[PDB]
Amino acid sequence: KFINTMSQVPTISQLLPLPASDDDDLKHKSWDYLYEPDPKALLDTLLRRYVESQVYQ
Amino acid sequence: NLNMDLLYMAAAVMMGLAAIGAAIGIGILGGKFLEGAARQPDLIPLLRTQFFIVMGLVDAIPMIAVGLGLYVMFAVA
Amino acid sequence: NLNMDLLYMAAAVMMGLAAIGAAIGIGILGGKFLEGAARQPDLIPLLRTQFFIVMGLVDAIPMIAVGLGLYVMFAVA
Repeated sequence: KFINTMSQVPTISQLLPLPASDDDDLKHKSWDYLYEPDPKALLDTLLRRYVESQVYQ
Repeated sequence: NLNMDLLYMAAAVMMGLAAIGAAIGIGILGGKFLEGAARQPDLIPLLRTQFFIVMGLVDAIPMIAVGLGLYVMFAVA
Repeated sequence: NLNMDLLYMAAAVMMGLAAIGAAIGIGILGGKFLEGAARQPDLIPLLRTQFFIVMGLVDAIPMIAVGLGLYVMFAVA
């Protein structure tokens, strides 16, 4: 982890199973996406792409 | 006499079909009004407006048939 | 004579068609209502309200059909 321009610390972090979000999207109550084509096959791709960014990061 | 048999029979078949039309015709509409609201309910007052706008058109012919049925049953006896 | 027999027949036709209409209309509307709650439970307060508002219009005409069927069966027959 790059923390300061003279301080870097080795970290082991968990990617999957997905770590727990600090925030709550209960406030997203009031709307829902018009999932085209269908939500499950889409969540699969979303999760695969997400681990990739975090690794790349 | 024989007339007052069929004068009622007709009034039934006209007002029965006029029901099947008016009810189902609105239900098919109302469903699409709900599934839209059940996604983003913030538009409920908007969509409800459009709902009535179109529903008035649905009851164009059914209420005409109901009026003719009432005329046949009561005025024509 | 023959009058009461076909008066009952007419009321029967009227109420059978009215039942078809009311049943299928409220069925198609309730199907979408039961979908909306699942997508967004917690607004059930609200989808049920709108569902009743629509059900009243769905049943407006079948109620007249039943009213006049009874009017025939037990005032004219």
